[PDB]
Amino acid sequence: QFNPYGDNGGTILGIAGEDFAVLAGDTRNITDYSINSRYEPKVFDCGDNIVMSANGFAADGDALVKRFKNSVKWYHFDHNDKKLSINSAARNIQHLLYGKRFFPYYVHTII
Amino acid sequence: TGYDLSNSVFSPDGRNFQVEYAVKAVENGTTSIGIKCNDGVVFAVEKLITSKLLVPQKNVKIQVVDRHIGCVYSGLIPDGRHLVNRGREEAASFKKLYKTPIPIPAFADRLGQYVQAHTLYNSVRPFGVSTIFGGVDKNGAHLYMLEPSGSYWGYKGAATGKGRQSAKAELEKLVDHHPEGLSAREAVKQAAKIIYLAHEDNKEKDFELEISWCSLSETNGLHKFVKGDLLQEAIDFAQKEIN
Amino acid sequence: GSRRYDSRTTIFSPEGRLYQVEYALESISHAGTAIGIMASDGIVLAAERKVTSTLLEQDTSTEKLYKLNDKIAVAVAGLTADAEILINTARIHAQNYLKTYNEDIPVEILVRRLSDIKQGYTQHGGLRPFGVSFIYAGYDDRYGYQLYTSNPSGNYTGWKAISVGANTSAAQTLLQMDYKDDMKVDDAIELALKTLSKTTDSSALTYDRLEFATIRKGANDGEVYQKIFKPQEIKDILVKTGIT
Amino acid sequence: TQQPIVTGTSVISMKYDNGVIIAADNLGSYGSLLRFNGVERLIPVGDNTVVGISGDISDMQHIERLLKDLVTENAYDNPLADAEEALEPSYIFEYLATVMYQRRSKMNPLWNAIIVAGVQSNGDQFLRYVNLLGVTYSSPTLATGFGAHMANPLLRKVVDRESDIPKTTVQVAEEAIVNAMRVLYYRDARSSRNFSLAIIDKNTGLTFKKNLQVENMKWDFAKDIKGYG
Amino acid sequence: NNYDGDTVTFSPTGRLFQVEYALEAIKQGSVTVGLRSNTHAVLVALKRNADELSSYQKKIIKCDEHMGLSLAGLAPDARVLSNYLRQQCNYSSLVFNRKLAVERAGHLLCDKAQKNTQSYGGRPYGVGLLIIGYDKSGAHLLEFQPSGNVTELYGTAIGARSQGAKTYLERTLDTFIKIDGNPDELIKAGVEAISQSLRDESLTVDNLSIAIVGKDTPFTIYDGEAVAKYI
Amino acid sequence: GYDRHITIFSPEGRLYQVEYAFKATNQTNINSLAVRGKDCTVVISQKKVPDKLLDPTTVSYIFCISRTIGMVVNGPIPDARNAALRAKAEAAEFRYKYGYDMPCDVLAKRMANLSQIYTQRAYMRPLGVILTFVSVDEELGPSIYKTDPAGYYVGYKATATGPKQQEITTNLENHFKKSKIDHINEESWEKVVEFAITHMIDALGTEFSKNDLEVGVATKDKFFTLSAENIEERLVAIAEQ
Amino acid sequence: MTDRYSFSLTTFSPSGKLGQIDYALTAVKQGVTSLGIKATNGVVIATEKKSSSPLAMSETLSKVSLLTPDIGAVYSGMGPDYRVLVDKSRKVAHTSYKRIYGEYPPTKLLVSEVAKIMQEATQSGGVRPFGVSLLIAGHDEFNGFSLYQVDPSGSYFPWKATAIGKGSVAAKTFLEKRWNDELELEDAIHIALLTLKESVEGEFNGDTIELAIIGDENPDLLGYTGIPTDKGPRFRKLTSQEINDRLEAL
Amino acid sequence: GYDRALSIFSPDGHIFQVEYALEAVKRGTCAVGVKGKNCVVLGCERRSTLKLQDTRITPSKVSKIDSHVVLSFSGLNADSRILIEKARVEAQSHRLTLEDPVTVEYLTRYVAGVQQRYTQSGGVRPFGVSTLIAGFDPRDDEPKLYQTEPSGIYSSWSAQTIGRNSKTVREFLEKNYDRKEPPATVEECVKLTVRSLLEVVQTGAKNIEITVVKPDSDIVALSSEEINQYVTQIEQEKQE
Amino acid sequence: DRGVSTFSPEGRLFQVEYSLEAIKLGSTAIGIATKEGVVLGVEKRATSPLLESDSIEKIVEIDRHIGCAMSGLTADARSMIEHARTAAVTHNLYYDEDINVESLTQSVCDLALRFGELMSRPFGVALLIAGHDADDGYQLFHAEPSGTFYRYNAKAIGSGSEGAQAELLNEWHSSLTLKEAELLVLKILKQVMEEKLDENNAQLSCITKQDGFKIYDNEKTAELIKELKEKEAAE
Ligand SMILES: [Cl-]
Ligand SMILES: [Mg+2]
Repeated sequence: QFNPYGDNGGTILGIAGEDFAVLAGDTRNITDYSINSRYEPKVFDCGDNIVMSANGFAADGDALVKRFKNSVKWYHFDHNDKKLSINSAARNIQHLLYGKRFFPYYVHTII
Repeated sequence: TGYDLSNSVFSPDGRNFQVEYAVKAVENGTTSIGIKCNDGVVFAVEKLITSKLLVPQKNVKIQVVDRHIGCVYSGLIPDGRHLVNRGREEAASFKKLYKTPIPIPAFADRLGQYVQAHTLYNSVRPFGVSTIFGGVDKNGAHLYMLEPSGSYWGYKGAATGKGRQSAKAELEKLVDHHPEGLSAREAVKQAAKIIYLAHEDNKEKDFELEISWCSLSETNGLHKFVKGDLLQEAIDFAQKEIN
Repeated sequence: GSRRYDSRTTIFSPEGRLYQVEYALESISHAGTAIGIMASDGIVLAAERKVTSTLLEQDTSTEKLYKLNDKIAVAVAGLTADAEILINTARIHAQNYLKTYNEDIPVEILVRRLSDIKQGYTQHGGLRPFGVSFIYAGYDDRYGYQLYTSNPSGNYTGWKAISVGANTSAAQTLLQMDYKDDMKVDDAIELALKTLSKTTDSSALTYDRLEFATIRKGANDGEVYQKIFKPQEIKDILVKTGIT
Repeated sequence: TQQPIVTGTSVISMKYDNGVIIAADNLGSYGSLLRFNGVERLIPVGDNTVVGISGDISDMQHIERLLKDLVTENAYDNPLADAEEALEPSYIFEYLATVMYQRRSKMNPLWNAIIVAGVQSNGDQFLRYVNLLGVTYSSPTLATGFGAHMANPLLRKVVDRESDIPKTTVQVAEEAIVNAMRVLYYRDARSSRNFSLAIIDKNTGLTFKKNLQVENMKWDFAKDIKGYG
Repeated sequence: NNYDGDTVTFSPTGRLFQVEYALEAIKQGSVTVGLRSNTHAVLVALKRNADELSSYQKKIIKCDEHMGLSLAGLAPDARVLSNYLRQQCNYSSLVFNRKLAVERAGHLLCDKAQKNTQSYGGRPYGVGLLIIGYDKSGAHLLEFQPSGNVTELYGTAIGARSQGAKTYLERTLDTFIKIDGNPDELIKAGVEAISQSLRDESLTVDNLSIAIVGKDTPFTIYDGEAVAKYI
Repeated sequence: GYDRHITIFSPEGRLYQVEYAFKATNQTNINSLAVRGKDCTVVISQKKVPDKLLDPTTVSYIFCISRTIGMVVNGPIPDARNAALRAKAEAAEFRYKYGYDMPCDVLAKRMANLSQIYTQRAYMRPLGVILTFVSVDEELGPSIYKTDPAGYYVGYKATATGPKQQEITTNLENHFKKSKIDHINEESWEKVVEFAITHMIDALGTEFSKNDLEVGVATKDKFFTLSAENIEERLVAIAEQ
Repeated sequence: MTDRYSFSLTTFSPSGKLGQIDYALTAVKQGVTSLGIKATNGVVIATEKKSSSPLAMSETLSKVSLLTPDIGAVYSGMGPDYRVLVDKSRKVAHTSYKRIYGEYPPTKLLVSEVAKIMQEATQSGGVRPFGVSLLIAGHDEFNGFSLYQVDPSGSYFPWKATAIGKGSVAAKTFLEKRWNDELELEDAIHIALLTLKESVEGEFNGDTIELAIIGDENPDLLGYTGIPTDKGPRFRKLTSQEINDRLEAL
Repeated sequence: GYDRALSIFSPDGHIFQVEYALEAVKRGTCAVGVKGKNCVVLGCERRSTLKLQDTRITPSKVSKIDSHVVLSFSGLNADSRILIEKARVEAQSHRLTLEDPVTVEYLTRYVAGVQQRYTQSGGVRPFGVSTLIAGFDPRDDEPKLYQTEPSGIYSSWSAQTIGRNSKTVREFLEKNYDRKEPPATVEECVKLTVRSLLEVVQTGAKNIEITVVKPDSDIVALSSEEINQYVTQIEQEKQE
Repeated sequence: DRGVSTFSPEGRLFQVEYSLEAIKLGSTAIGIATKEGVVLGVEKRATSPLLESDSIEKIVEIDRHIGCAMSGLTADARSMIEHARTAAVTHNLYYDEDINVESLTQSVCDLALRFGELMSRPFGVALLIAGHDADDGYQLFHAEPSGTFYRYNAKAIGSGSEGAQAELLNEWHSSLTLKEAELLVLKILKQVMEEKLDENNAQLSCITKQDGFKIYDNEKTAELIKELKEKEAAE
């Protein structure tokens, strides 16, 4: 049988300071006991002072980050170049993820 | 009367007046030609320079279908593009199923059935273009011309647009004076001449010449545009002949 | 495009009338007269076949009176082909209702359904309406004996006695004159035939130009019978009532 | 969902100072039967890209036709089709990557692992991977199937990180690839001796080498081995 | 006359009157100018207000980081066509990791407009567009007409009184094409060009709209006190 | 007067668009003829190439529908090709579905039924063509069946179509009145083609060169068209007796 | 494209006339005469084979058609319209009856189905009525022999004898004088031939007349033996010879 | 499907099909609504051109939508049935999802919405019907009376009439209805409703129908004799 | 006849131009924008004295921060309001925030030109959309059936619109208070109305950052009418 999911490993960490925020993540990408890459960026600048990572299955991760970046673009077109606030981004991402409630994006997401 | 108000209505003559009106739009357009040579075909078109502000060589009119067919048309330019887009879909499906690139006669009928289909209903308008097209297949060179009615035939030479009578006469001379045939490089020169001669009907504004060709020896049976030195050589030959 | 040739069958006139409905009603006014008369102990349906011939096979013929189920029948005025489309629909609605509730359909529910269909052809779809008027004669255990009519507009109304088709003005006056509430079936039979006999455009009313039917509780005990009269039986009732 | 039938094994590749190398053997296996001995599994696109494909061969031949059609389509209404608006490796990869992920997401994958090797407009080396799941990654060395387990270790001894790329010449890189192909011939039961190798260099362009063979093999020590103990 | 009831009907002289009437809506629209050098491409648009209480109708739309247009005619039709351009620009980026060529954008617009001129029931678009963009072959300026005809130009103008600006650009052709690496001077030439189409009214701070795209310049729009520098 | 624009009844019970489609039939100004032999069916048609720029090999109104069936068309070429392509598709589908080659008369009926639909449905116009189908059917032998824009079709002993059809028809009628048989009593197809060309020359009153004619021939298990040189040999034989 | 004629082309005029139906009836009036006569032990339907050209083979054109083994049909009006109705009538005899009840429909019900098809062409979007009148003759076990006429409107009537098309008015008068309820099938054929001679101008023989009967079961025409309850078709088309034999006793 | 735009604007800004639907309403039999202090009364005209009618089974003019709301109309009878059916379905759907019967305002808004939709949908003509919708909201004793019309506009009325000669009966109500003191009892409201119809009706016999709606789903239709007593008392006071 | 989406020789859509004539026949509505809030006011225009005027709902809430006034065929506005409300709520669900007044107006205007042979004809109603957001403050928009919307400092639509607009031309300045605007709407409504203005045939409303969109009580408006009469008698 065909299994559409996979595990590319990795680990990510988000910490919110008083007037700053960090989003860290290792650069190793793997499958089973092999290393695919020693440097595969996992945390991304998405514009509007928002950083994002979707850790787990790297194909679903990449797909989600790509769609959110696109969601930021169209938010600018539809609402007169308004800055997308972090809380608004968060709610938008919920709808992206829940949109595939019955064929989930197999990722733990942090922004 | 009223038989000309709707497409697909036979008049009492047995004529579809809307198709004949589409022909008037074709006759209003710029001159375009086609010349069948020994191992290929040559296409050429008159591009009117409306203004100094038009960027030279940029507004390309001749279109490629697949890699081996050239299409040029006179009349409503958007209609021609719509027909070529359909041609590219037809040629893609043919290659998908049958592996080999679409033969030119096969391709001609695909366009011909599509244009004819726009004379069967009142909910659509006929094509406002005569299309001259062709290329090289397994059986050799082919040149076709396709009218708004869906009528098409194979040609030795073809011409359409405002300077078509002028051009046709020049083409008829070439057919008579070369029964053995014309070379690909010769046809490019002659194509340039014929467009320059056909420019007397559009003499008010100056123009830009555009030429393309498929030839088994000169282009490996692929459609290519005539550029640079070879284009300038054909312009010089054409300018010498008018003076 | 196609808009040029569209009659627009579903529009109001400046006066607020539906053109096609009105013109369909005009069509129906040239159809053979059909009469319905309701009595205490039954309903009568009489109807005049249009200018027949001597070579028409009458005993196997049916252009006016149709059976919808065991309890309900209709008299038709207008285009026979149009009526048969609606009749086959009504026959199915009656059997649908029977399958669902395990009870025979109430007469008004059947009539409303058919009338709602006719209405639809006047409001949407861009098609011509059905050139048919029906007289519905039926029985159920709620209201007992019932007479209705419906016309191409999709409007329906209930009646004690009614006519449709040709000479309805003249026919309705004669019925309004001789009808009484305590009337019986045998009397109503006689009234229906006398009314047709005076309103007919033919020189004389004979058995071969008529279709005739009764819905009686004259069925052994607590049940209802539908009798579609045979040619010989129409001939007998014409002699009995003294018309021939 | 399907199962692969006719399959191709390892595709291996690495970056060097001026470009990229990619290689893959010429076998189409039918289970344990070594059925088809003349299959080309490197497919060039223009003069700046080579797409190496492993896994199901029927799905490869479909991808082959998609790339062929991509070249045709790019040429339409494109006066700069052989210049500024030619197909880039990065365009070709992203197209395939899109397709592969769409196909996995309909539960009907193209049963392949693919490596797109090439050189960009500005001279940059392009090397990226994609598979039947739509997973993508890039690395100084890349390999599919057995190559991942055996070739990568050897290729990473030459180019271990990004800073080793400028230090690696084409001669050193090709040698390393050719040795890796020999190692896979010793140890992969679904491989063959014959293979294809492609070099995409920013100066010298695309060099495509067909009908290569694994040579300089060590078997003599076999004679001394007798029994199991 | 009898042949202008719909877009599916040719006249006896081979004309499409509905398309010609849609072309007329552009002429009623407010003037806009387009021009370019080898490094940059500029749009300058005269915005029109309803009265002294109303705002000035926006004329410039961004389609991507490297592309956008100015409009003249029905503004809702320009919203439809620009939204389509945004999507095609976006599709190119997502699928092919490739910025959409300005020439190919023109071709897509042409084909979209054409379908509305050959089918019953629809109507032609009632707007003309000037698309600017910087891609892999440098700066570009396009002119879109709702007939379907799209034309690549050094400079142009569309709308009411556009002939005055278009003659100026025809004279200035050799000067403004050379303005490379100087965005301010290229805009000045565009502002001076649009001035040749003004009568009675002059260029005020909320009247003028300018947009620019170039070599190291994303498509940006300048309105309000950002254009007081050029008045 | 919109009853003359679409296929609806006029007050006289006529369909004017069908009648006008019949007039479009003669727009090419070409005459065709068909006759039956013992073992074959022959169809001949005039060929006119007015323009010198035309490739004369691509100018044809005869079509090879299936291996067994040939079709000649009287009418404009776009509608001729429309009909041809459809007839080919129908002949192929028939064979796939029912396991044997589509008979000439059955295809004719099918194309006639399609034509009928255009006379009853408003959105579709009639095709301005007359389709003459020919074969040597495996059950019925040599066959000629002809379809028109009204949706009418019928079998023929021989037939003619075009501007001057009446002259050709009467010429043929008179021949079959003499011979008192339903075909040309001749063994070889070559001589049946000679008969056809001869009786067209007599009826029209014009002489033909090799490029003025176009010939199709049906035999058992194949239909084929004659080249210019095959026709030339035919014209030589006519002139030598 | 799309069929954008979704509206009726037949509508009511101010006078209450459905113009398109009236005009279809006019087209039927112009058509060649056909007739039907019902006997005690059979039905006969007949018409002239008006050949368009003497080069045409009029045997290939069938004006009298088999619908089911016990039902036949003839027309007056537009031939092509008749042909497609015969195709639809045969198919509907199977789809809406034989495939359900395992037997062929009775005459009246098949007629009803054909009538429904013609009615829908009178009301549906983007179509004209059929330009034909049909005469349908048939037998079935529980109704016996019957004869029906069907008009463009979809209306149908049963007849003892009738005619339609060109010389119908004169022919119906001729039939009224001759018809009785004690006719044998041979007597009805004799009358049909006499009646049809009046409306025919030119040649009058078995090659210019098409005539078919609904009569006895024909086990010889069945094609197989061994099932006692299958006794063969009641429909039979008379040969050219069989017609000429009865023209000598005329 | 049939997509033809039947309702469209004219040069003067009028939608004629909507306006011609109002002319169908003008032709329809008169209907009247009058709300009292603790009731609403719906009066309806029955044209006496039709005798030999069966009044047991003939469609009545006033229709229950739910146990607490009623609907009368003027205009096309066949058209009204379609609005009534949709309204009855929506009334039960509201009960099923909100667990509460419709307010009279809500039911009106729905019906008015349906009428509107038919004035800008392709292939359909507007309803030749204006309605009077009356009743009491659940657990509420304030009377409710609303009016709709083909265009889809609706509004609340102290008293209103629609149909033929509705200009005359509106004239009567405008002078005889006081807002500061509405008909305090059922008797007074019925009387004022019968009086307003007697301006137009002809004979007070079987030509007047009256339906009284009171709070808490208390709806009753008056009989011939009950109405006849009102007709008697009105004219005897008038002879003075 | 002729197409619904047809262009006139001048280059305008016939059906759009004709819908604008229907809007001229509609009752007057006026909007005035200030730095303290936006005021919306309408003429009710009851056709008869028996019609309960408080059931005339020509001012409507879209969201807490956006209100709307209408003029023309007011039945056509219901589906537009529904869409606007849905768009406002839907945007809040997707983005956890209020929607910009311009974006809401633009969402409504996208419906306008969705007609042909979608709905059968354009809308026969114009809308004054008034609101507040954090980015662009207090705003007033005029939404037409052409699909065009203009922002206004003040605007009148309906039958008395050109007369009222001339009056708004003279009276509006950038330092108007909310109270001043309320009186100004009442003044201009009274000028253009056929009947005499009172609290039962006219309605006021406003939108402020603090309290949001509020339709004014008849008692509250009655006091502002009495305040107006006295200040006009004051000179
Ligand atoms: Cl068929
Ligand atoms: Mg037709």
